[PDB]
Amino acid sequence: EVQLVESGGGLVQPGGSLRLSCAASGFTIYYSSMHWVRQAPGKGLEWVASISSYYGYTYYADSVKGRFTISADTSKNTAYLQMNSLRAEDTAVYYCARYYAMDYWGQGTLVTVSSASTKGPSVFPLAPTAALGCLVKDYFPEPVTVSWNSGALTSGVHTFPAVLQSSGLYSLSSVVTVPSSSLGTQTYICNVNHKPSNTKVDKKVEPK
Amino acid sequence: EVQLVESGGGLVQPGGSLRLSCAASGFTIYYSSMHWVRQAPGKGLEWVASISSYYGYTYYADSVKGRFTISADTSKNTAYLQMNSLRAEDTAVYYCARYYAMDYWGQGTLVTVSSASTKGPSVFPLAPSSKSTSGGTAALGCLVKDYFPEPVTVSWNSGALTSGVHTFPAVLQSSGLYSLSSVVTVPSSSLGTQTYICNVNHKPSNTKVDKKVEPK
Amino acid sequence: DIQMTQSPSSLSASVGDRVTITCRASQSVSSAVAWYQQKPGKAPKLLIYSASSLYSGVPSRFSGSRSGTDFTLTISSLQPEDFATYYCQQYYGYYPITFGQGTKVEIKRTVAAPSVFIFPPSDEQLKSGTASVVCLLNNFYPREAKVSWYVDNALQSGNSQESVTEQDSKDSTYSLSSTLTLSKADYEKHKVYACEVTQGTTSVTKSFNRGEC
Ligand SMILES: [Cl-]
Ligand SMILES: [Cl-]
Ligand code: NA
Ligand code: NA
Ligand code: NA
Ligand code: NA
Ligand code: NA
Ligand code: NA
Ligand code: NA
Ligand code: NA
Repeated sequence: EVQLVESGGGLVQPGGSLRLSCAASGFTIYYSSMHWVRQAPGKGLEWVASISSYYGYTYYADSVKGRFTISADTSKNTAYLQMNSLRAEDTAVYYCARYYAMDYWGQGTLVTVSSASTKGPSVFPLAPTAALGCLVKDYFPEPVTVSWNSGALTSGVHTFPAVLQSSGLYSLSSVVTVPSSSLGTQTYICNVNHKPSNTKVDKKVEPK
Repeated sequence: EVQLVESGGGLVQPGGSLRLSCAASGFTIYYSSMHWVRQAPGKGLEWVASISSYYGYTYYADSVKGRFTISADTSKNTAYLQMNSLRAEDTAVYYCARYYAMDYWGQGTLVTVSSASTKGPSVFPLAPSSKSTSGGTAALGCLVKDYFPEPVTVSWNSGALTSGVHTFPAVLQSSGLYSLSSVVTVPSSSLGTQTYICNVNHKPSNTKVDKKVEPK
Repeated sequence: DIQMTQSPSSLSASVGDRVTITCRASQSVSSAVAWYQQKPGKAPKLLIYSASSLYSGVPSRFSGSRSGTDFTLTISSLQPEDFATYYCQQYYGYYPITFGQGTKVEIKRTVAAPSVFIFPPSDEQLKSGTASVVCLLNNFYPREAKVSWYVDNALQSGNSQESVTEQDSKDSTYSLSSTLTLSKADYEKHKVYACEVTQGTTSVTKSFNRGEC
């Protein structure tokens, strides 16, 4: 299977630098053009930078030129995007992809350029067909991910988009509906991972 | 998973036409440059033609310019070499390959251009002498003569004899017909009790010849 | 026009040896040079691209390098599966592609004199009016040898053809066949048929007398 695995996102101060990497497996990167494409939250796709096959000539959107540098390491089969002088306007999910009609994409990594500090979530039970959930409150930056029972419970989960609170901190809920017959036998645990602060929270949600 | 499967080779009269196909699997040909490279017998690799990714600009060696046409059908994920005005010197194994640094190759198909008519071999014995003049060793063989076109395969005793066998590359005679010889060396004493049969398969004429080679 | 000039045309080496093959471009091709291995009967196999990049799967004993227009392929320690033909290739672009003429890497072994046999035409063949006399040089080394046909001590010109086997995988020898083609009428009017094999300072002639068994 052809795969692109990106790494190197996260929170950066205005003016700082980040290096994105796009590790490619299942093909030789030398033979393929690589491209970086970004998505501001809730917005369209915007092309950032391209690197050609073989020769490796570079092209850049006018709004990142002289600040970003795309490159590729063949002996690592990885492409990169060095980003200098990041500004709030550079906040986005960044994708790497191959070819001009981009057939394979990275999973995407979010770049947040801000001077607010990182803060892990507080997780609260939403205790109980029965509904139950986990309130994932007061975290920064995005993202967080929520699973249930270590991913063994997927049917009927609704993890909601975060809302930005007036504090500047994000909050969200993730809820699941289950048979009420299981409220006494089956235990339900939400698994909340906030990689920007290197924090995972596991919370058993019990009926009250 | 990536595979290039060629077809379409064969025989054609001088000036005639053949279309070679390169069917690609495991990858979409649109993104990939495609190339034809040929090897006449006994000789090296020679680039024939290239088609670029995406747009498909075409490039040709001087030797084939104005005569061959490289193309690609993305909807069939297949590349072609259309060979018109063919010439005896075009006789070659043609390979298709992917990328300018060619990482995946088709299996190769034989193209023969000649006015000679397809015909199976005559197989003549190269009989060993019964008194050896070579120490205790005897050489015996089959002369595989006047077949067309290439190739033939040769075995001895239906695959049972392989030690000491030498099957030589064929030569093209001034008749336009091919000839080869296949020899084995054996102990002289075995001449009186072991039977030696060469098996000559010539697929292009659907002919197989078995020749029992008895001492002189 | 870009020429890839490959040296040497062939070389003899042993397992464990360090083998260097040079290719010289007629002008600058940047680093757009590839190196291929080919074995008889099989399609070529890519080993190096961009002149120094080891293609995926290729054992690390292969290395490519560039100095200006000079491209060299090095095998630090020759393995038994490495005996083959190697080709350099440029793909820089205006021909956009030019292959070197190739370097065959042959096994070294001690000199070995051929067993030489001469085969008169079969009576089966003569009935149809042609006479093929076959000469066999069996399991010799090195490959280079000169074969000459003599008919009643007269050198034959233009009526014979030769063919050589690939090096034997077991004893590293070569074998060679030469066939002399005559009409049946010409065959019947001569008595002595001889095949002469020369290597170095030795000539070995095998002969027969038409009619004597
Ligand atoms: Cl004999
Ligand atoms: Cl005849
Ligand atoms: Na690249
Ligand atoms: Na999130
Ligand atoms: Na020619
Ligand atoms: Na056979
Ligand atoms: Na032959
Ligand atoms: Na012959
Ligand atoms: Na000796
Ligand atoms: Na020699």
